[PDB]
Amino acid sequence: MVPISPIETVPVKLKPGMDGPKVKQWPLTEEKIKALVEICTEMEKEGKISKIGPENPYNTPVFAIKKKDSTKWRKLVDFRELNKRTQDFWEVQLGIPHPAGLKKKKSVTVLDVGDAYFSVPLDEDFRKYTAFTIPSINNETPGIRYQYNVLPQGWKGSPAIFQSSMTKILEPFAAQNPDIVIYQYMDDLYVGSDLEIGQHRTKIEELRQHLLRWGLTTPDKKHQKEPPFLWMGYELHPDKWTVQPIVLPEKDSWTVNDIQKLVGKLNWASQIYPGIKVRQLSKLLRGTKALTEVIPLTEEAELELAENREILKEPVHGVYYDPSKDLIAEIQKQGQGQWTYQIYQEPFKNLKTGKYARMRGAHTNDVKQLTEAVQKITTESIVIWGKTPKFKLPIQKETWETWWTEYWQATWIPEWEFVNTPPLVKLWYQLEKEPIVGAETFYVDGAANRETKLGKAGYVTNKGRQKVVPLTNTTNQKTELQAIYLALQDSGLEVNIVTDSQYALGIIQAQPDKSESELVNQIIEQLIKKEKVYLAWVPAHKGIGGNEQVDKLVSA
Amino acid sequence: IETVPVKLKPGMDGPKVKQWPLTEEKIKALVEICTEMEKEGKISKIGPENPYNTPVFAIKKKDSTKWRKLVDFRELNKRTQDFWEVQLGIPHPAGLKKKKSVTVLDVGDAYFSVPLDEDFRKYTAFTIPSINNETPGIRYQYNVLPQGWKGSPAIFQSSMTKILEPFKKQNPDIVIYQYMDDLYVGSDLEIGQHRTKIEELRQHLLRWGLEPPFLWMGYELHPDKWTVQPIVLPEKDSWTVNDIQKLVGKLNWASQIYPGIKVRQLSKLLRGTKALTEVIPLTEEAELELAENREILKEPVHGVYYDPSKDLIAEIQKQGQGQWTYQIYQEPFKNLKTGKYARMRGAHTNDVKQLTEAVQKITTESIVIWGKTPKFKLPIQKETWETWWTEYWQATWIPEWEFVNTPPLVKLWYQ
Ligand SMILES: Cc1cc(/C=C/C#N)cc(C)c1Nc1ccnc(Nc2ccc(C#N)cc2)n1
Ligand SMILES: OC1NC=Nc2cccc(F)c21
Ligand SMILES: [Mg+2]
Repeated sequence: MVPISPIETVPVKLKPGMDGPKVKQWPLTEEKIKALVEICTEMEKEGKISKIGPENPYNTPVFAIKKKDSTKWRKLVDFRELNKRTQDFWEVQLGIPHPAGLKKKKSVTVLDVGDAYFSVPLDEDFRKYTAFTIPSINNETPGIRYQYNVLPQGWKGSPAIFQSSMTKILEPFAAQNPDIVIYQYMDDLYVGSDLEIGQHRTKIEELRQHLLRWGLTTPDKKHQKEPPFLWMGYELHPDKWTVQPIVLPEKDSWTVNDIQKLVGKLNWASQIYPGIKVRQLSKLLRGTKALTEVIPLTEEAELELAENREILKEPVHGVYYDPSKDLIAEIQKQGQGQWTYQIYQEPFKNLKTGKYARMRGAHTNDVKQLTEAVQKITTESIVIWGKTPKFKLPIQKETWETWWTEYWQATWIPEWEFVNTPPLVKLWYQLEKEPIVGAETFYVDGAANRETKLGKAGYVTNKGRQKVVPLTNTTNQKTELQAIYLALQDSGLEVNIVTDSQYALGIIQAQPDKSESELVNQIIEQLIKKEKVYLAWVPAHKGIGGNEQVDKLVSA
Repeated sequence: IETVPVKLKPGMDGPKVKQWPLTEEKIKALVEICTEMEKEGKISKIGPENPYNTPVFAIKKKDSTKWRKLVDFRELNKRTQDFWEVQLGIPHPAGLKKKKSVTVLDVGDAYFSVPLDEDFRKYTAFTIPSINNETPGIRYQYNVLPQGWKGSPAIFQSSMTKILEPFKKQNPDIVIYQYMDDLYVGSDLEIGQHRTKIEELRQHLLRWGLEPPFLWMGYELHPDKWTVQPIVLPEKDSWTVNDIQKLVGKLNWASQIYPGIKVRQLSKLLRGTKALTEVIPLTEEAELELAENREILKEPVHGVYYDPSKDLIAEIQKQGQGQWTYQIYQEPFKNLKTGKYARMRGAHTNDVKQLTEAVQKITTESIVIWGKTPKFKLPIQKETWETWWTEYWQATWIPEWEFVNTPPLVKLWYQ
């Protein structure tokens, strides 16, 4: 025989203070017991389990399940209880590669490593916790007791320890063969290269020979799986990728559940189909989670769906990444807080696409949303490609400069250029830095009675213009905004406005262009029509002329 | 050479912090650094039975081209037992902030000479990610005191005091304070003298070492010249209604800090409903009230004391044109330090880089004055900061921060 290197065991512990499982074995039919005994005799012959004496106090239940449409039974050891008591492990598969970050490959071969799995020994000191019992025929002898010597299927640590054991075996091969890539998924190794097929097949044989150093055999009759690969919802081909087919159902009426499934499909599709939208369809899911409830589709939701069906009418593919080329990201505004983007290197050949939706919030504006979208694409790009794309944005350079130099927060967008494709992001209003000479001055105020919710809003001006409006079902905050609105309504194109409302100033200084408050929206529409507006704040109740008078008129 | 036993705080597991996305250049740098650290025995590969993690990235220190590994041990530092066994603490030197020059040395390479307690090492686990997660992240843990962990200066302290005895005895007027991986060395000598004493100091550590990659550097400060921002009111010959309104607003705000501030007589100038740009003559009663307020504002704030048991809070405002104001306090309206920057280096078209530099300068001031870092209230959206701050960071510590989403009215008063 040829010596083989052992696979180093991973030391394993139970969580602190916990003991192993002691779970009752269910009674089984005479038929199932005979099947399990034969199954375990074979597993024992292969070294996977060993019989144990009666001292071991642990137990996990075992079942026999009929493999459908076959007379062959299959064994199932139910490790749910041991798994609760087993330590946590490092899970390497948490982040999965995105196809758009892969590199084109001339050949990709698959190798079955299912047999290696059972060359992976279980830590000797943990094996006792894996004990199980085949019940005896008629319960007239002790059940046969076994424990595992290898990683059990269904045990919490088996995926992480198998992957870490295979990676350690593979590392020297990969390091010394930088002209291939190797990826492990389930019981398969995928090996890709750009070598001419003869050299590529040579590397495969060399890999098989490396694996034999650990006694790991791979099937000669080469794998049936060949490009294209169905993997994690994608189709991988040698020189392009896409999502597996996206089929939106026809339906006469839609359930909560149906709409959740539809939105999930659209979201999946949006990584390569440009322009997908889900706002109106997601609006239908607001608040409710009665999975069987039917929701009428708004007209707006029907148009969104129809637009999506059209996008999905024929296949679209992405290209893979060429590290020798820059990455470009282009963004478009779609409306209703929705943004879409494409990432490419050569014109018209996207690596991937995607979308971004406005964050929930009271007030917002397009520049902030565009900035957030940029920040999201940047981070996604670092994950996939390790670098920030150059951005093509629908905002003039002068608009951005005006925005960031005057905005109260620090803000930044990385290297970008203007793309003149409507709709353009613009600043809808900008407040003055100084009081306006020659513009009338409006001193505004409002107040409300907390119990009756009656209030007043109004203004007085240096020209003697005055207004007070009685309001019902209102609050101090609302009346303070109503007063500013009235001043904007009744003033000329240039106006100075004096308020004592810290609330209103906080809103306006955030520079919204759209709000959940219809009063804020009305204020914004008035601001857009002005040529100049200066908003001045003063402290309340301090004897400030103008302010004192209007406060008196509105608190009456 | 023998390990100090280290524990986490009671009822407290190890850190499990996600690794954030790294650029290709930072990954390649970390792979090269960690391959060498591993050869030198400072770190070792770990297996999947270690589920812990602390983020890592890489920086370039001020004025260098070589990458430095920076581990973000903020979570591990919170979870690590406090170190009072030999000393309740190193009473912070109040004289350090009084020296004419303070030079900051990166001495963290010395920590690598002390082994870390074998039972604690698992908690220092970190991962070098791969682009697109195409290969398994490279997993390591420390075998020696790590840079950036709060235990390292504590455990090394005995060794450091002994290394420095000859220099201290020979130069008794020098203040030497250690904070995490930094050594702060303050003198009142002429800078050419000063630089030479600093180099004298390096040699003691080069000597003891027998090479440290950033020990040769020196960050030069001058705290005796550090400026503050008292409250000042305008001096004008022509006051508009708007000017007086802004003055009354500022004085109202100041009256929360200073008791005896009055605005009655100033408010009285505005009687009526006047145009904002109209000029108003000050009455005598108003000029007197204003003068009295000016005099109040020349005095210190009452009842301001530092409590070492409370967090320091730092607030920053963007003022425009590269200017930034800030306040450090523990209780509202009781500022311990205020200040203002403008010299924002190589960042004229980048707000975030400027803010990141301000955060580092304020932290440095905080370390020098109180020996700990403040919690920042940053005027930036979380997602913007988190995407970019690591690109501009040059310090070997990292403070805590939160985000300000509503514009503060008080920015106006610090202008
Ligand atoms: C992540 C991954 C999944 C699969 C396979 C998963 C499964 N099933 C196969 C491989 C080889 C990889 N690894 C890498 C790494 C770098 N570039 C590539 N490019 C690449 C991969 C497959 C095809 C094809 N056809 C084309 C290019 N793959
Ligand atoms: O999440 C997914 N993963 C893979 N394929 C999909 C297909 C349709 C919807 C969907 F959510 C997914
Ligand atoms: Mg009022």
